[PDB]
Amino acid sequence: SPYGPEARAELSSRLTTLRNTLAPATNDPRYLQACGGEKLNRFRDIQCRRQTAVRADLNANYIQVGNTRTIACQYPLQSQLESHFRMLAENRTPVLAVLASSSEIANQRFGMPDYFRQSGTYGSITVESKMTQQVGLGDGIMADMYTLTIREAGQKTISVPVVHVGNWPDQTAVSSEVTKALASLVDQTAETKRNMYESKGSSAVADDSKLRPVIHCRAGVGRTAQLIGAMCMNDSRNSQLSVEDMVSQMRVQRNGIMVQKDEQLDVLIKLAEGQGRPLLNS
Ligand code: VO4
Repeated sequence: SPYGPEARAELSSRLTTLRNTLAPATNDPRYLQACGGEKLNRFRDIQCRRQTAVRADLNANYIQVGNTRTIACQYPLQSQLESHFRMLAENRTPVLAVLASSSEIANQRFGMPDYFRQSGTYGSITVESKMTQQVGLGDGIMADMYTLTIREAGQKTISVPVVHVGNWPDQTAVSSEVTKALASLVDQTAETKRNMYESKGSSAVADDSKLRPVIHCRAGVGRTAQLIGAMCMNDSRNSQLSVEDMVSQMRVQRNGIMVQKDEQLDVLIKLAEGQGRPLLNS
């Protein structure tokens, strides 16, 4: 079987060789380095590929797999918040999907600010949050939805819709069913906001560095990548993209940890198998 153990075995030696090869070296020129003392990375070993970096002071990357464009990033640190909101607005973010649980956010030791469920002022910017709906995606997983209104004097006000999956534990894989259900909710939400921009004649709709969904969990490599992988798979234009290319592209464009657990990989393999999609190149 193309999805047999032998094949999944081949898939692993490949991705594994790639993970070892991309592990950051001290002052690695392939990765963005923090400066002036301020901390850049949340996890010293989960770094940000310099070439595809969105901003110099955020750990966050522009990702494209096949034809799917997104921005995967780390849960911002308290200090990175003003820039993080700038990246949101100028990207004219169609949808912010946050995959970090409320209990991780609630744990004050983890240093994960509640930037999206509460109003605030971050430097020049002013944010306002408004909860809208709650969608059940299956297996007891819920997604709460907000709208963030970002304002900064002299800039045009931007609204961003957020889909927060509040109960997906770090280091785990939600099921293929919950997974595709979430990929859909994210696309639909993005497609509705993009259309609002389109019906308005914004230039951002023409620019391919803008209007990309932003997605992050805590580290931005596991839960964030399981979702990126599924969004790629429901884009019809991504036909014949193997699981090997998909994963290789996420790793070369952010870091080697992309698709952190082997079970998150497994869900990606199940969705593929169900599409008759290929695992291995050649
Ligand atoms: O915060 V996450 O990258 O799933 O492990």
